Amino acid sequence: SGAIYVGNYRVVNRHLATHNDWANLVWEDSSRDLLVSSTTAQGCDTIARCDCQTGVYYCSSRRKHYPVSFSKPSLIFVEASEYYPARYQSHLMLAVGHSEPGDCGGILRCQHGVVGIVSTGGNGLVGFADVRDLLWLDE
Ligand SMILES: NC(=O)[C@H]1CCCN(C(=O)C2(c3ccnn3C(F)(F)F)CC2)C1
Ligand SMILES: [Zn+2]
Repeated sequence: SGAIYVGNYRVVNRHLATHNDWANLVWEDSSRDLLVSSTTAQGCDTIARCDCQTGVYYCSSRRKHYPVSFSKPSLIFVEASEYYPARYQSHLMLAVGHSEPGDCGGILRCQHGVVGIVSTGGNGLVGFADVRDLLWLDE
């Protein structure tokens, strides 16, 4: 689990969104595994606006932050699970790292701020849903 809290927005994995998230919906995109809801309180996270390919992510199944090299946001096949029909997830970045059910929502960050959240795992791979192109999160 986990979310990004920027301004009056809460960014979560679409597959983990709560009823309150759907009842206060700002934007959602199944192809990206992202959903954004509105918040009453202002958040403290800042979004990175860059093309970094190195950063650090939080892995809840290890209680650890790991430094990683990750690919550029791309259209990558994701295998079927309880949340999606095996398919093509867009704006996804891959790295070598631990990710097991329970880890989605962990933040990936670089020197500029938050880059994205854990969205995939397995195989010593971790996939991140990018948020750097969502410029409206800053206003
Ligand atoms: N974004 C996706 O399509 C996810 C949806 C869940 C399935 N996805 C996964 O990679 C797996 C999974 C199942 C439960 N949790 N996780 C994860 F992400 F933490 F690793 C490994 C099988 C793709
Ligand atoms: Zn950066």
